[PDB]
Amino acid sequence: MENWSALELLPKVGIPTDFLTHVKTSAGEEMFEALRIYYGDDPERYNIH
Amino acid sequence: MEANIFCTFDHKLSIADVGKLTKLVAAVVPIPQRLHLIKHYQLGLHQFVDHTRGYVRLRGLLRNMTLTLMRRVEGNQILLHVPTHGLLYTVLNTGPVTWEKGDALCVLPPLFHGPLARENLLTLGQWELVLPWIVPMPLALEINQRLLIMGLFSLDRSYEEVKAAVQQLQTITFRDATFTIPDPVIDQHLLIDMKTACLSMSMVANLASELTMTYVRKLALEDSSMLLVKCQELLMRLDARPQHVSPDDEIARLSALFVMLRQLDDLIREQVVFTVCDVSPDNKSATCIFKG
Amino acid sequence: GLFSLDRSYEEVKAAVQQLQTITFRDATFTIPDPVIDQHLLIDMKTACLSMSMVANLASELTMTYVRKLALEDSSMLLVKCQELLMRLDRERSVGHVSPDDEIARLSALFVMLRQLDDLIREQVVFTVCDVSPDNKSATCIFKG
Amino acid sequence: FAATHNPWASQAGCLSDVLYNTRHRERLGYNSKFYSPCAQYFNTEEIIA
Amino acid sequence: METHLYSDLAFEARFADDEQLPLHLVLDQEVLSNEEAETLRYVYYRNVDSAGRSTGRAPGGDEDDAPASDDAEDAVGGDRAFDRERRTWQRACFRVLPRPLELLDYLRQSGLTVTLEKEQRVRMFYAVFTTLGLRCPDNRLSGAQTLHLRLVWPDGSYRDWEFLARDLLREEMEAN
Amino acid sequence: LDKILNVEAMHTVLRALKNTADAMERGLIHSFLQTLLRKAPPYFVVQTL
Amino acid sequence: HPGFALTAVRTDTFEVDMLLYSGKSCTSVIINNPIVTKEERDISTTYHVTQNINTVDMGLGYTSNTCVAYVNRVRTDMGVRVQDLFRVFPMNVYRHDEVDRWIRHAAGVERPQLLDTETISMLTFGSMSERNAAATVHGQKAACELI
Amino acid sequence: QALTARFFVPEGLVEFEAQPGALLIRMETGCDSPRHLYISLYLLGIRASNVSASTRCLLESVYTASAARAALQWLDLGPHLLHRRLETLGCVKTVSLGITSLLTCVMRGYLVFALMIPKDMYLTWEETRGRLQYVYLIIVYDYDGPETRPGIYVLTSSIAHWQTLVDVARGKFARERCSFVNRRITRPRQIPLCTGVIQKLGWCLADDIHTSFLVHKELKLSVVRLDNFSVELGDFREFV
Amino acid sequence: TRCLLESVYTASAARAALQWLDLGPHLLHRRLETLGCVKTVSLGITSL
Amino acid sequence: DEVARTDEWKGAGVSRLREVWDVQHRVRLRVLWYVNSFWRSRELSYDDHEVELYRALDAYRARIAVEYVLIRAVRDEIYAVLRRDGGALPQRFACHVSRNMSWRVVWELCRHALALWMDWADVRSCIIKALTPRLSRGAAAAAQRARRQRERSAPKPQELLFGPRNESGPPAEQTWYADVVRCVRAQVDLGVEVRAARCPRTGLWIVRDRRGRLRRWLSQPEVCVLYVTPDLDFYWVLPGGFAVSSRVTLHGLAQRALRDRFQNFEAVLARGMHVEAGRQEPETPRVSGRRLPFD
Repeated sequence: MENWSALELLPKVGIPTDFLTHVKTSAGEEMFEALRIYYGDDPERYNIH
Repeated sequence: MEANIFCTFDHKLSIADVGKLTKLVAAVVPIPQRLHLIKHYQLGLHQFVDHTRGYVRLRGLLRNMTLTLMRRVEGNQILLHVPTHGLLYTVLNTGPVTWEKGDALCVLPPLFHGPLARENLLTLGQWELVLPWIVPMPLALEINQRLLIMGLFSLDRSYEEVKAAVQQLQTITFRDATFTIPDPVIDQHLLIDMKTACLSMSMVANLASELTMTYVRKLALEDSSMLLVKCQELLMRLDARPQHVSPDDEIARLSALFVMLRQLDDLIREQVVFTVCDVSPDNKSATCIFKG
Repeated sequence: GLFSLDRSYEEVKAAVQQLQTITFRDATFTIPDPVIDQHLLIDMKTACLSMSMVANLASELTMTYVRKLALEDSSMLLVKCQELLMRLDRERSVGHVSPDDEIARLSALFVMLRQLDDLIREQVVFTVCDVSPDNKSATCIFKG
Repeated sequence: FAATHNPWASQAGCLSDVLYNTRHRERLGYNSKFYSPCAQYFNTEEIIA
Repeated sequence: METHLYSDLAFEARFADDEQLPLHLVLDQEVLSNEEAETLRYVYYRNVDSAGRSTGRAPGGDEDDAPASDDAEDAVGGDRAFDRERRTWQRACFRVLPRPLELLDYLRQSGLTVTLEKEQRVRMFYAVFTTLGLRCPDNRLSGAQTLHLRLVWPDGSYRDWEFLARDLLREEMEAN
Repeated sequence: LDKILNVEAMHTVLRALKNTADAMERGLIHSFLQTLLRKAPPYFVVQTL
Repeated sequence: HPGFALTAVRTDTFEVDMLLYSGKSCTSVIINNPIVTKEERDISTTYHVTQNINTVDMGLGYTSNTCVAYVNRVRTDMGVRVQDLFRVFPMNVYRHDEVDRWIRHAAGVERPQLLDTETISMLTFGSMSERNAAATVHGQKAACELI
Repeated sequence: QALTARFFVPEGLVEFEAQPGALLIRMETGCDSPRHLYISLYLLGIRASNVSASTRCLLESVYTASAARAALQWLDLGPHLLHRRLETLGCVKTVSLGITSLLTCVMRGYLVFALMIPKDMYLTWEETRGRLQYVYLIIVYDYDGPETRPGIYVLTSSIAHWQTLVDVARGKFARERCSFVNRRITRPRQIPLCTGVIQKLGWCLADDIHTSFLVHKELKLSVVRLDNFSVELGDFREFV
Repeated sequence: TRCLLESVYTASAARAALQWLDLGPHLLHRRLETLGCVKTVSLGITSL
Repeated sequence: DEVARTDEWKGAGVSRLREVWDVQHRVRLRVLWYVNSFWRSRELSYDDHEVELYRALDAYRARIAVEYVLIRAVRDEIYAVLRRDGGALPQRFACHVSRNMSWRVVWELCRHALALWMDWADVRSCIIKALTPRLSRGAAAAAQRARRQRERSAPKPQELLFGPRNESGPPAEQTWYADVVRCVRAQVDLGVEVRAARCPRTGLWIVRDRRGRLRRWLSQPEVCVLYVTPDLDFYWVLPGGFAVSSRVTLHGLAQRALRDRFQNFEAVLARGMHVEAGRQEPETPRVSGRRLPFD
C-alpha cells in the first residue's frame, strides 16, 4: 500500500486534464494500477508518524 | 459515565502496523469489562475464539459484551469511544456484506466466506486482532434461525442422513453474497434454547382457538391461489357454523397466543445495535444511530 | 380478520357487530372492518393465514420434537408439556416423515412466525408527563 | 434466444468441445504445434479467465 | 425419577400405534462400574419373537436369512443390512444419579409413597434410571419372549445381556 | 510541522468552499434548464401552431 | 393455427441528443443568498447549503421550442420475446392441482420451490419476479404484450 | 439533565412513602371517579407473597387509610393479572404533606438521590460483586395454590443483554414455570398470560449499595438501598 | 518434501523430463552430467 | 377442577420390587412397578407354553453359537490345509533360522499351542475384531473402490503428462489383530492389535506394535502366534517364521445372526458432539458426582 497521505499533504503541480471516458468510470472499470477513493473527508491525512 | 476507554499496546508499534490501525479508525470493536483502562489482549475476539467449541457459545459471549467505536491512534495509545444511546455516529463496514438504506443492523461472530483467505489485522506475536460482523437484520435473523433449525433437526439422527441436510442448511445466500456457519456444534445453551422453543410451541399448539385451527382448511375450501396451494402442498401429508363463538374468550385466547409467539420470536431476533441513514456508495462506511 | 370467512351466520354477525366497538376512558369508537365487499384483502389474508399456519404446524410438530428432545436429560417441564399434548390429542381425536419435507416444515413454521413480527410487537415511541384542558397539546419524552 | 443452434457443438460434453478445447484435448493425443483454427472458440478455461 | 413418568406417558401415547408396554428398570454397582456409569451416553433395547426374530424385520422372513457370502465386494449386504440392523434397535430415555443413595429413602423424598411388601433396604453406590419396552403383537403376551439391553459409551464400546420375559413378569403378571 | 498541518486545514476549507460555490452555480443552471425543458413543447406541435 | 390471430405491442427506448431554442429574457429567475445550516456528528460535521430559486413564465403562448435531434443508438433489442404473465400475475393458479402443474411444466415456466420471506414478499407486495439473464449482447429485452 | 415530573396523590397513601427516596407506580382502575391511583413499591409488599409475615404485619398496620384500602381492593380485584394494570413512573425525591400531597418524580436523570428497596424484596443471582450492575423490577406469578397471589422482587445483576437474563431467570424460576403449565392443564377454562414480567430501570455503581433501617410512626423496617443511582424506564417485557 | 516438490513442479515440461528419466533401461548414472551453479533469471515462455 | 396425571401418579406411588438375572447369570438388576401405570388398565393376557420356551432357548443357543462355530471353522481350515500341504510350511515372517536344532520339540510345542489356544477361545479373540470393521457401511464402499483401483491399466503417457498427478495407491502399513499363546506357562493373549509391513529386501512380513517398536515373540521357542488380515485372510505362525495360509470360511453362518451379534455401532448426535461429520469432539459431557452438578 502506497503512502497516499504523502500525496495529499505535499504540494502539487497544477495540470488541467480530461480522461477520454468519465473520471468515475475510469476508476470503477479498473484502468489504473492502484486506486484510493473516499467520499466526504477522510481524516487520515491529518495523522502523521 | 465512562464515556471514554483507553487501551495501551505492550508491544512495539512498527510504522506499518500503526498505519494499518490508522485506516481502521471509526470501526467497531467490543470490550468486555467497560473499565476505563484496558490492556491490548481484550481488544477483539481473539482471546475467546475457539473452533473446537460451539459457535453458539461464541454467539452468546459476543451478544453479552459491550460495543465501542474506534478513534485515531498515537504512540502505544489507542483510544476507544463508547456510544451513547440515541446519538448519531459514523461506522465502517468490517465484513463484506452489502449495506442498504433504512434497515437495521445486528452484531454477530465472524463467518466463513468464499475465498477463506481472511485478511489478518495487527498480528502482534501470537495475538491477533479480529473484528465482529455487523450485519443487516434479514441475514442475521436468517442465520440465527437456521442455526436453531440445525440444532432441532440434527438431534437423534445418524451422520449419514445429517450429512445432506447440513450441506443444504449451512450455506446462506444474501443479497448476491454467500456465507457459511463456521462450527454449528450442539451445546448446552442450544439445548436450553430448544427446551424453551418446545415449551412455547406446545403452549401455542394447545391454547390456540378453534377458528385459528380450522381457518386455513375453510379458506382452502373457499379460495385457490398460489400461496394457498403452497400451504396445502406443505400440509398435504397431514390433511360449518362454529358451535361456539365468544368474542371475549377469543380476545383473551389470542392475547395468550401473542405472548407465546412473542416469546418464541425472542429466541431468534438478536438485539438491534444500529439503525442506518443513507450509506456511502462504496459500501465501506455509513452513518448510523446507536441503540442499547 | 379470523371471522371474515364465516360472516353469513347470525351469531357471527352479532359477534362481529359487538367486536366493532371499543370503549376507553369516556371515549367510544367503531373500528372499521378489514373486510370490504364481502371479500378479504390480500394483506389481511396473508397475515391471518400465516398465524393460522404457524399454529397448525406447531400442533403436529410439537409431539415429535418433545419426544426427540426428551431423549436427553428429561425434566418436569417436559413431562407436564407432554401431558398437556396428550390431553389435547385425547379431546381432538373423537372423530414417519421425509427429512427434506421435515426441514421444509420447520422452515415454513419459522418463516410464517417471522413475518408476524411486524404487527405483534407494539413498540412504544412516546411517554408523557403533562396535561392541560389544552388536551390537543401535550409534552412528552421521545422513545423507541 | 434459442437454447443453441448446434447441439453437437455447443454443450460442455459434446463433440466440438471435447475435440477442440485445448485443455480437454490434452487428455488425448495432441501435437501442440498445429494451430487449430477454432482453438480460440473453445478454450472455455481461457475465455473464463 | 422423572424418566419413568415421562416414558410411561410416551408409551401410553405410542401403544395405540405400535403396541409396546413399558417396563421400568434401575441398575446399580452389580451392573456397571462407576466410571462407565458416570459417562453413560446411550441405552438401547430390542424384543425377540419366541422362534427368534426382531421387531423391525418382516416377521415371515428376510434376505438376511441367507448364508454369508464371504466375497470381496459386499461382505454382508453392507448398506441395506446395516440400515436394517440400526432400524431394529430402539432408544429409550435415561437418567443417572452419580451420588450414592438408597431406593426407599430417595423415593420417599420424592413424591412417591412407596409401601413395599417389606421395607427391604438396598444401598446403591450409584444409580441409573431407565425404562424399556417389550412388545405383544396383540393383548396376548408370551413369556418365552427375550429382551435385549444395550449400553453405549462415547468411544464405541458396548455391553449387552438378555432377559427372559418369564423372569421379569414371574409374579406381577401372575396376579393379573 | 504544526504550521504545515494548519495550512493544510485552511486549504481544505478553501477547497471545500470553492468547490461548493461551483456546485451551487452548476445546480442553479441545471435547475433553470430543467424548468425550461418542462415548459417547451416538441417541434411538430409548435410548427403546426 | 390455433384459430385466433394475435397483434403484439412493443416498447423501444432510444438515447438522443435534444436541442432547444429559447427567446431572450423569455423567463426570469428570482434567487437568494444561499443559506447554510450546521449538522455535527461524532467524527465529522456536515454543512447543508440551499438556494431556493423560483421561476416565472415571462411570455404568452410558447417561448421555448425543442426538437429531438440525433439517434445515438437503441437500447432495446427490438426482439419479440414474450412477456410472461406468470411473472406479471404470479398469484393466480388453476383450480385443479395436477392440471396446473402440467400447464406450468409444459409452458416452460417454473413455480417457486420453498416458502421464504422473499417468496412471500414477491407474492404479496411484488418484487423482481425474474433475475437478470446470464448475458446480453442484444440490449435490454423488448417487453412484448399480446392482445 | 434530570427530567422532572409532578403528581398529586391523597394523604392516605403517603405516610410511609413520605421518606424522600421512594419508587412510585401508577395503577389503572375500573371505577370511574378514581380513574388512576398512585401506589409505591412498599404498598405492593402487603400483597406480595415474598414478603415475610412480620413485615406484612407492619405494612398492614401502617396503610389503614380508607383510600389505601380501596386501592388494595382494586388491586386484588384484578383476575390473575397485574402488569396489565400497573405502570412504572420512576424514582421520587420531594414531598409536601397535607390533605392532598404534592411530590415530584424523575423519569430520566441522575441528580440525596438514593433509591430505596425493602429487604424482603431484594435478591441477586450472583454473590460476586461485578463493578457495573443493572437493576430490574420483576413480577412472578405463583400457580401451585388455589388462586394466584403474585410474587414481587427487585434484583441486581451484571447482565445487560435481555435473552441471557431471561435464560438465567428461567434457570432459577423453573418451579414457577412448571406451576404455570400445571395451572394451564388443571383449569382449562382459565388462560394465564405469563409466568413473569421483566422491566428495566437501572444504572448504578456496585460499590454504592447500602443496607439500612427505616422508621415511620416509631415503626421499624429493614431496607436495602441504592445510593448513586440513575433511572431509565423501559417496557414491560413478558417472559416464559 | 516429495509431495511439496511434486505439487510445485506440476508444469507441463517438468513431467516430460520425469518420464524420460525412467522410461529408459539405463540407470541415472549414465544419463546425467553436472554443470555447476546457476545465478540469474530472465523469465518468459523460454527463460535465460 | 382436575389434577394432572403427574400428581395422582406421584401420590399413588409404587408397591412391588423384584430382582431379575440375565440369561447367562452375568448381571442382576431390579424392576419397579407403578400401581397407576396404564399397563394395569389394559388387562392383557399372558402364557408361556413350553414349546415356545424350548424354541426360544434353542434359538438363544444358536445366537451364542455364532463365534464358537467360527473358531471351529478356523480349526477345520487349519487342519484341512495342513493335510493338503502334507506337512510343508514355507517361511513367511522375517527371522533367521538355525539348522542344528531339535525341530521335533518345537513341532510338539506347536501342537501344544494349538491345543491350548482352542481351549481358551472367546468372543474376545482376534477374528471377531477382524470382522468388526468388515460389517460396517464403509467397508463395502472401500472394497469396491479398492477392487476398481487395483484392476486398472497402466496410465498412458498422455494421462501422466497432463492433468492429475499419479493417483495415490495403497500404503504398506497394514493393520492386523492377533492372538498369541505361550506354552512355557499355560496362558494366552487374545485381544492384541499389531502393525504390519512387508520387508523391502525379501517379501516376508515384519510385525511391530502401534508404538513403532519391533516385536520380539517370533524368536521365542515357547510361543505360537495367530494373525488375521482386515480382508479376512488367515495366518498361523510357529517359531522360525514358518506359517500356514488359509482364508476364514465364514460362510457357515447366516447373515442375520452374524449381524445381530456384533457390529461397529454407528452413533447419533447428542449434547456436545459436532454436527459436521468427523470433527474433533469437545470435552466429554460426563454428568458427574465427583463435583457439584452444574445447573
